[PDB]
Amino acid sequence: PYNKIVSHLLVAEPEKIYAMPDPTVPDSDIKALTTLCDLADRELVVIIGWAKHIPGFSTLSLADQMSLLQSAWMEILILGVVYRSLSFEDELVYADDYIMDEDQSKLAGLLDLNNAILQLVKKYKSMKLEKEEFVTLKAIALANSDSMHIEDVEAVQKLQDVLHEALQDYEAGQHMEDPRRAGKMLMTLPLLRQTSTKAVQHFYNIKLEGKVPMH
Amino acid sequence: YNKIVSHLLVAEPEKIYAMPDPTVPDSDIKALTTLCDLADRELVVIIGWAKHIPGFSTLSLADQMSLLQSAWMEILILGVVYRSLSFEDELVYADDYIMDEDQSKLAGLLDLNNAILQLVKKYKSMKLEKEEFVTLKAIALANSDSMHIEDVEAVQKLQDVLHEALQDYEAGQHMEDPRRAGKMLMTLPLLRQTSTKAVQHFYNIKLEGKVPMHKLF
Ligand SMILES: CC/C(=C(/CC)c1ccc(O)cc1)c1ccc(O)cc1
Ligand SMILES: CC/C(=C(/CC)c1ccc(O)cc1)c1ccc(O)cc1
Repeated sequence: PYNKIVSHLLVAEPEKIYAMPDPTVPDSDIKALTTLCDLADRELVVIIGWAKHIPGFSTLSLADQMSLLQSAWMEILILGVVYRSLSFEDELVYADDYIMDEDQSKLAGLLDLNNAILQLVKKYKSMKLEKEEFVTLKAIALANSDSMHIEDVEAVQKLQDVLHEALQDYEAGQHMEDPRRAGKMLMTLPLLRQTSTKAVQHFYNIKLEGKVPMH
Repeated sequence: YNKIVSHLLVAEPEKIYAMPDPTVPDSDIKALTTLCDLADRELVVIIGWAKHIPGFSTLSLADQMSLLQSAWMEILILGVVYRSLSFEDELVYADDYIMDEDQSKLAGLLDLNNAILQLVKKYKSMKLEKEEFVTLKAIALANSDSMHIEDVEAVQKLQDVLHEALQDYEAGQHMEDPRRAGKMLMTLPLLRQTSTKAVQHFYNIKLEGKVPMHKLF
């Protein structure tokens, strides 16, 4: 018997989402990037519904809800990719039907970024990150996104406390062998934030270059 | 009482002053020039401070420089933040160089300084103590995530030694909040984010050659 928040978060996990790359269209960076952006777009739609399932989130004002999502969507997407890539080696599982190896990365111009994301994967691998910890870290990442536009700081901190508490309690009961596992999990957040920032900046140097824009 | 924390306390370098020059009329170039020179001198002191962190100088000199290379700005920023806790909407880069909103606009540092203040705000609300400050500073260095680390295991060991010290300190001094250590650790992402913005601003200024950069250049 362990944490109810954690079990609930496991139950609230979105069903698999597919990239669905178009076979008819020949491989090319514009293709890969176009595919990754459509996938992300569809995942973002899902993240909004998913967020309603987070204990303590729906009680925030709509403005604060949007501010948190706006600041943490990339961290949430990246964590997902990372968790799906744990049983793999030097490959990123953006989706079951879209797994990127080194060559597919070079061919898309995502070598640097994908290598940075692989660094997150590596750290979580060594720790043997569990699905329970993964879902709790996603919610924590959302609550701890540090938006400068928050209207109700106290309420946001309460969301953080509730999820932080769930993690600490889960670790206390399932990993008594390492009394600092909760802390180690929290210490992975800086790299997540850092990697998300590099991804966002990348998504701009291309949306910008007229890569696959209109935006 | 905690040994690691006590040691970090006495290992604190003493104050470094900015020493702004009056023969020079205030401008943006003056502010940037001043801040860069201040950072340069703080960096010399930081390198020596790191050698006193338990298990640090014992790492390969490569790993040693790797952690510093990835964490120097976070360490600089945490200092400014800590020194600014007692103030309001002001940044104490040094006792003789306190920047308010007006000065930030003049140096073209309004957005960066506002971001740094966001960090001050969080720590002010938590009532960050000196003991927690020095410990987080050491943790920021050890948890800097350099992509060049040779001995990962040893670096993780260093993180664990500092983390245990923080966890132990919070258990004794703050049994009132059984989650204080975790909350301290949760401020690290904002520290990384703000430092990244600082570094980006810094290298853009260099790229633009906006500041008369010596140093052998
Ligand atoms: C790194 C690819 C990516 C994105 C986000 C749309 C991207 C696309 C193009 C770029 O130039 C940079 C990042 C992404 C897609 C789905 C996820 O679950 C997580 C990340
Ligand atoms: C944010 C100003 C700054 C720097 C350090 C070089 C700076 C200067 C000019 C820039 O364009 C960007 C950053 C700094 C100085 C002392 C500290 O303890 C911490 C940070």
